[PDB]
Amino acid sequence: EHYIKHPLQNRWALWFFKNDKSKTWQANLRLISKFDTVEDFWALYNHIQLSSNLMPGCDYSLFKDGIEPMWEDEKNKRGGRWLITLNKQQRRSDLDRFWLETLLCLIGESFDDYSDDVCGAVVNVRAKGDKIAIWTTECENRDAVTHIGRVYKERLGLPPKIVIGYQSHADTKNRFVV
Repeated sequence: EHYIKHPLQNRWALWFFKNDKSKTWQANLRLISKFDTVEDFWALYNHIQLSSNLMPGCDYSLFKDGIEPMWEDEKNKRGGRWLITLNKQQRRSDLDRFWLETLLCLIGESFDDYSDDVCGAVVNVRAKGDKIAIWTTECENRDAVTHIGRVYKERLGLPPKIVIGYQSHADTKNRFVV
């Protein structure tokens, strides 16, 4: 039994974005690799730069295989995102640990039945303040959106003194808050 890699519920794809002004936004999105096992996840995570060490303007994106990390994808166009906004000091304190936790919420299917509503997650490294978001497939499903946001907020360890917002991509305003 000790020779079988541990298969994830889904295959995931990790994307990288670099703000090169000579290309279109979409041409700046690059697929890095895919994995579908625990071991291959850690092999890739241990290979790549921490989000706190990326140049401002880059993104990582982890999405279920077959969902591109853009609003235009069939599974994102009716959806939205749970947004965490980081201040500039939280790049040192919280960015990397929040991001790795977000990645585990995804590959570990941490939102019960509603993990089917998850499309992926995105971290934006920005001089103006970093951002992490979980993208879900349908803003009109209030049960799935709300329960993902409650669990997400607790897995991040945010206190109720903090509130986080859900924004639909079509607007991208707050449609849900937990």
